Amino acid sequence: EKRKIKEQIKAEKETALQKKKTKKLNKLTDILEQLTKEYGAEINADMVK
Amino acid sequence: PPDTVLEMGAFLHPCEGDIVCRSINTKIPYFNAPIYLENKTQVGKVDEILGPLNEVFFTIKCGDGVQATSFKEGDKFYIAADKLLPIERFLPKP
Amino acid sequence: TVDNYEARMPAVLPFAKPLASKKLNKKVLKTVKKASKAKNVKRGVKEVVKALRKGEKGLVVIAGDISPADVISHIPVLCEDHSVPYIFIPSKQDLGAAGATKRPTSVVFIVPGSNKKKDGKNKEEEYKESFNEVVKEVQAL
Amino acid sequence: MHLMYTLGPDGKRIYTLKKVTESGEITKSAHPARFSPDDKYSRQRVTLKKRFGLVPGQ
Amino acid sequence: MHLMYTLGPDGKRIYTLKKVTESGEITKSAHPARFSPDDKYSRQRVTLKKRFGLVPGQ
Amino acid sequence: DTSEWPLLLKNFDKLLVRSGHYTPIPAGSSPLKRDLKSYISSGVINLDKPSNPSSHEVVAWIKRILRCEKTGHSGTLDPKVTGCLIVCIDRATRLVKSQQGAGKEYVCIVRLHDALKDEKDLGRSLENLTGALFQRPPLISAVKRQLRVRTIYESNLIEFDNKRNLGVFWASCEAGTYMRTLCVHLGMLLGVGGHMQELRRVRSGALSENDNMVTLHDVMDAQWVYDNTRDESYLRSIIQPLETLLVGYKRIVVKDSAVNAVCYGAKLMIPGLLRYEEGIELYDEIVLITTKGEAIAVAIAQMSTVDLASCDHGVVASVKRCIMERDLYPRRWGLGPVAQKKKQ
RNA sequence: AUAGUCUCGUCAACGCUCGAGAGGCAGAGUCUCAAGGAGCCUCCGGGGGCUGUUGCCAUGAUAUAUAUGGAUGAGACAGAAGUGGCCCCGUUGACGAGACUUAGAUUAAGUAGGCCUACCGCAGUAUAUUCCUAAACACUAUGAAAUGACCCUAGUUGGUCCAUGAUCAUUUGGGUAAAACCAUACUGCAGACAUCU
Repeated sequence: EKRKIKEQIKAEKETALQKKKTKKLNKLTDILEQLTKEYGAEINADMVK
Repeated sequence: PPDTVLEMGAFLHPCEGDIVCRSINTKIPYFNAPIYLENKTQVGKVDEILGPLNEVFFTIKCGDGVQATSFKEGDKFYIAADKLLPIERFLPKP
Repeated sequence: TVDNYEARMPAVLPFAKPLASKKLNKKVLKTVKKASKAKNVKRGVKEVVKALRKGEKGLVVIAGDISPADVISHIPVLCEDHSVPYIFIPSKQDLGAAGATKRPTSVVFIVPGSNKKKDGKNKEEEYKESFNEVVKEVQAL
Repeated sequence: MHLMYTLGPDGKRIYTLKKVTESGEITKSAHPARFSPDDKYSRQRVTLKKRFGLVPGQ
Repeated sequence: MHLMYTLGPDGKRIYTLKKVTESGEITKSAHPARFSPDDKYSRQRVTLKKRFGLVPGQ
Repeated sequence: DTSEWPLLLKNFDKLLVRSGHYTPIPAGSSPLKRDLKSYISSGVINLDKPSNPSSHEVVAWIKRILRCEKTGHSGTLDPKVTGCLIVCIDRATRLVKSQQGAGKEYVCIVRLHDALKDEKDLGRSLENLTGALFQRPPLISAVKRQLRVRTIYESNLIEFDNKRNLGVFWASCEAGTYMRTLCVHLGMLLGVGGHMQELRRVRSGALSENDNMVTLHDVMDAQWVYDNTRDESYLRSIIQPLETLLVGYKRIVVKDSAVNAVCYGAKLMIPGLLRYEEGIELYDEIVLITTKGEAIAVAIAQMSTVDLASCDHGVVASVKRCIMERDLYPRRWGLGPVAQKKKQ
């Protein structure tokens, strides 16, 4: 039973981290697309970092 | 006992001192093939093969000290790999 | 107006057996309405098939005027697989009306004890005798 | 759905928007049933249609 | 023997386990009489069936 | 008007006509108009076999009663079965297996070793045993006991008494199917156990119990009547021609001048073809009949319908097995126009 | 050599719903949505109407949202996961690759050798025989039947068989254990395009 509970907790943590990473990725690519549209050219990776 | 045994049947009900199993294996067993557990211990041998093609049943001839009433539903019964033969043999050839 | 029992008989599918008599149809519709008040009901092919697959026990009521017939043509043998009694009624509009929905439904699965609330338990206790006599009359067929 | 049909004397389809025709015959839904390739109820359908002779070629 | 039969409207046999049907008709045994190759009573059987026209040739 | 015509001549106007005109030869006879020796030597008995003797003993009894040169059967050797048994006499033995694809029918009583908790389950179990089935022949059967697949086409539970523990059911099955194994399997699926109490064959191939079934007393009484009275009517009544075994076969009518050549082993050609079935396919098994309705041979079709209708010459059929004797019809080959033209 | 067909992967041209995603379909898990509630008026605690073309959910689709639909469903998680579950245009020409052919469509009784043989078609025979003996199945002979006989941890009234012969004893005597086809050998009959008017 303890092993099953540990597996469920690990799965919940993994899917929460997946949701957070996808949210950050889509927000960053949206603001990057807006900045590229305003700038009119390609953006350097240093600005993204 | 063989090193590799495959799950053959699932318990259905006892019948006249024999164990009836619905086949959970795609292949057909040999006649008098020994029937095992996960512990590789023999409970008996295949007595009869019956049923339609979609739903095959087999009854196990129980050995000494093996009672059909001792087993419950959901128990799995195991067979050796070489004791299975393909179902295409019994069908007529094209 | 004309009752849906006599109205929907030409539309009844050939495999709709056993078909309820008019008194039996009225009793089944009343029991379905009481179960819907108890919220002890599964409506539609998806819910009924899922409840049958999980192992729920009760009574299955299937409409007869279903076109196309492949919507419900797997339900009766599936009920026989899980040892659940079933009966056919000719009207799906009456089945939907008794099943507490505005639009018609194809199949209704009365599952007693499917509500977690205590009020649902009390309603289950009050429709229990009607459910029992309906199930006995269906199995007597 | 809205498309309904009946069968004529020749056996061909007559398309109507009416649930009940003027002659009083109840119409049928023209569109076929929903299909999934992972359907697992061929045995049930075949058994039920075989109880009543509804299998084609039977 | 248990297998009994009665005659339907079409003339074919209806098989049953009952001595008397629900309509009240007495059922007949479906199995034939016991035969012995050393039976010596063909003359008696033929004469009695000719007296009542029960011979198939007659 | 052709529906009342007997045996293979039934509905002969439905046959497509290749040649409408021929000149008859006063040779042979109708199957029902044969002399008694030829009638018995080409005879088939649909017998109501009793329970106690086996089928081999019954066939030997019929051979001894009718003083045949041989008799035969192709029935399953389950003991205690009553009902339809097809006994072929002399030449008709070669058609002992002409109706194997037709199958058989049984009415069977199953005895259950215990009372079922649910009655309807028995019927459900029977519905589970309908279809292609895994069966092994019982110990009593002379066939080697290996696992085979046998098809039960349709079954129906007639009655069931749970207090008497007896269930009567009707089954239609492929040839080679054992009902003893079916009853044992029914008991195994029910779990109470069961076996076959009584068995009755109601149909064997084309012939059924309603198709002029007689008893062994009928055979012995008819032989006695013919021996002491010289009356053939009862013996002709109980004995059927072998053409009864050839119903359901596609028929080709052969000209009289082309009959005996087929009896000598010749292929049938287009000039000898007179009438034929709709839908004859290449390599089908067919029966060659005369204008009198007597069967010449079982043959294999070498042409299809278009070739049968529109080809001027060529092989129509090849003899698989000859029923008719040689020289019953005159030898008329070599007299046709094309053959005489090439000889000249 | 030439030419054709089949299986394929690229380019060009011309059309189309303009073709690879933050896509769709199928399937799995969780959650939401079905007038199941509330009020009023009648009838005999329940039944019938009214609020109610109301409410709940989804939908902007070439679009009326005062609309269209709702379990023979829709929506969110999900712009996710997964695809070793599938799907995402058509015609013509050219090029390249692998193959199969390069074909004029025969035969109104066959094939191969030295007039004759052998194979081929059909129909038969044989596939161990005699004597003694063991067993099985069924019958038959003699005696035994209504307080009939047999089986079961065994009866608030068990079950099965039974003059349509059960179940017992002696042996009274005979019967059955096939047929069809394959393979081998042998024997015989024919080589037949089917006129008859």
